Amino acid sequence: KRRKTRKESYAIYVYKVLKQVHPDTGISSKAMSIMNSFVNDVFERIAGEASRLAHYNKRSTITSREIQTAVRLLLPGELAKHAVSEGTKAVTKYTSAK
Amino acid sequence: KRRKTRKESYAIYVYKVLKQVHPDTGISSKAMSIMNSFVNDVFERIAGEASRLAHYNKRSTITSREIQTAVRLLLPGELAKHAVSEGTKAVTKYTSAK
Amino acid sequence: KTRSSRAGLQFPVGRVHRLLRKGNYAERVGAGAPVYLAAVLEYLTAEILELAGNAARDNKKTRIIPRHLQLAVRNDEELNKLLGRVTIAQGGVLPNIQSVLLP
Amino acid sequence: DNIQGITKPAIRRLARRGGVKRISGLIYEETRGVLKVFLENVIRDAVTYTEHAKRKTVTAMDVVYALKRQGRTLYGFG
Amino acid sequence: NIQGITKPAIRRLARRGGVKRISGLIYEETRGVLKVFLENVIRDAVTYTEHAKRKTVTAMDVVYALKRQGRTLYGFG
Amino acid sequence: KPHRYRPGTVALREIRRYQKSTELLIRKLPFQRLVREIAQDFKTDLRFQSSAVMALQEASEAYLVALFEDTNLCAIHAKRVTIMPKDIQLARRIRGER
Amino acid sequence: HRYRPGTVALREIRRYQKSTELLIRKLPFQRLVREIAQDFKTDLRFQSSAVMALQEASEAYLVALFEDTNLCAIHAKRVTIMPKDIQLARRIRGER
DNA sequence: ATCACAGGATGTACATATCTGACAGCTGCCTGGAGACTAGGGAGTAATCCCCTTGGCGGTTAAAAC
DNA sequence: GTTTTAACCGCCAAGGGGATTACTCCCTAGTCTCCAGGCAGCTGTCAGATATGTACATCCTGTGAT
Repeated sequence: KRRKTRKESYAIYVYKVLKQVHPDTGISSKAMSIMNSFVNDVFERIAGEASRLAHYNKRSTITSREIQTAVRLLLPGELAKHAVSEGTKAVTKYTSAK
Repeated sequence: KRRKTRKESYAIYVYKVLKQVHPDTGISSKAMSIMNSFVNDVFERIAGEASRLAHYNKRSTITSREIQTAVRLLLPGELAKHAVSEGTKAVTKYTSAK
Repeated sequence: KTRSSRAGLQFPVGRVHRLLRKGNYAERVGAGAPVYLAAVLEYLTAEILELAGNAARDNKKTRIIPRHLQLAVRNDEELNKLLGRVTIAQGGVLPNIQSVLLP
Repeated sequence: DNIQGITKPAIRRLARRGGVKRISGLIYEETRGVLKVFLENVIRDAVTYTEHAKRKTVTAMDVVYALKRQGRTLYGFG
Repeated sequence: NIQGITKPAIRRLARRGGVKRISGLIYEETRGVLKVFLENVIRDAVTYTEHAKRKTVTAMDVVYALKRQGRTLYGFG
Repeated sequence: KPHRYRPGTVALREIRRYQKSTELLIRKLPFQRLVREIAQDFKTDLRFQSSAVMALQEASEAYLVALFEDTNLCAIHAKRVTIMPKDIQLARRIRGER
Repeated sequence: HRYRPGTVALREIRRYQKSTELLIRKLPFQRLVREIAQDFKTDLRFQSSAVMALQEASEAYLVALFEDTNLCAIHAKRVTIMPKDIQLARRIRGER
């Protein structure tokens, strides 16, 4: 009768990224749930690190610099530098557009 | 003649508690710093556990029962039950007063 | 026009911004912070999905299953370090047999 | 007396997945005790989470939160 | 400067740990382990300092670096 | 003379089979009964979702497999190929659970 | 007069478990910290308290590692710690 | 007389055909994200101070090296 | 046990920069309106699970042998 209350997940974005990296490969429901949980966990980790960074520096705003430092502190080695490059590219493009 | 900035610490309250539990006993500066760091760490732990408890239940207010659940989750057994007893007694007395 | 399209990202910048605002992380959230976080999340997802797709193709499968994700995570050194204390359901373990136990 | 439900073949299979080639006969009781302790901790945290929510049903999310609190994050259950 | 952690210092550290007999190859392994641990902690501390736009590594930076690695240290703020 | 594999071929075959597979190795009903019996000591008349029991079983099996890998490493350290309770105790003591 | 091989080891164990002062010399450890930090950022300065905290953390970590290494050595029916004991301890801990 | 093959037995990887149910795509809609403004204070920047970090230097001896 | 050396301590000196204060501006919270991106719901169909028979892979013991 009544539709279930909507529950937001990262399924469609993960599917788009998968189609970008593997046009012919699909994904199962359990794997999609695992990917969604991974995204949530990484988001929580980075956001908590950025919040702690802002608190340590007596700042009231989380900006690109705080997230970038959180990424450098949380991701190991090549993952950190590649994520930094991708994020700086995205921020530069976003500020270049509007 | 530049007065140093105000740095808040739990030193006076720890000293009062020490005089309550041991009247003829002192505490060094390093031990006082260690106790202050312990108080800060436990405060952060309980506050974070209460915050995630509130977020999980989709609540916006940290109440006495959230702190109680955080204490029950974080403390090992008899410590947890005695801390809960002390907290409930303090809350009851505060509510009774005004 | 979505903020994700401006940054050339597939992850939702607006949803990340709302979660940052409503996640009790700071009093204010910057404009570029959700963009940067969405880019990082998209990159990590792309890395894991690429490795999992490689594993699936190596196992003659076209759909990624939890076993492929577990293999991808534990075969990549940095990804294994990032998810060291993470358990993937139905992922199993790697085929590791100690050399002393072999015949 | 449900700890005996974790039979010797189950512990042997778990050891084989862990790479164990030869198992002593006293391993099973120790494994059962360790499993009981671990389940006691996780279930205690899960029941605490459920009681805080004023619920009578232990949910998968409660178990996930309990595992995360103990540094044993689990993926695939929300 | 890793050689500055002399053999008697490692022996003293082992004695505090209850070690009675020490092999001759323990010292290089201990130096390597200490170097790795210090590299990680110092890298995190320098990252914290750089985020603060400071040029002096403070005790709070080291404390935060240790706390991030699950090694909370009391007595320094 | 009936065919008999030597004592250790079948063990290695089992190792390979159970490392290639991903299904749960403990029977579902006994584990559910054990979970309910343990939960009886914390709160009476508790109900359990199926996903909760599945997650508990997954976590328990992962923990037991990791503990058994550590136990095998400890037994190999002692120049043995047989795991013993002392190996498990050493592994749990080094991990920091005892 | 000569003590038997192990009396002085036990005496030192008791002495250093009674004591609480740092066991590594301050200047070599500070030089090692500066050398390690040089690879991360140049012209870095260090507070004295930062180096003291680093020394305390490093010594505590090494003492715990040596305790685990001693336990590993005892497990192998030995009284001498070996590099394989340290490697086993770090592998069980989840560091290598 | 102790050591390579011979061959038998067992298991497992490998085509091949059915079938099914779970995954991928389409649809309706509604709620959350985007556009367009204003207010205000959080933060960027400049000036200053002093303190606390760094550098040096000689003597002692405890500790390191052998 | 003997020989060497640099850690430590006390002292002095210079200045780099951490911390503070003032100012100001522009970036984000807040609000209103609007619309379309994403979510629940169906639904079809093909990827994989399930037999099923078969071709090796491998193990193990007898046995011939240099």
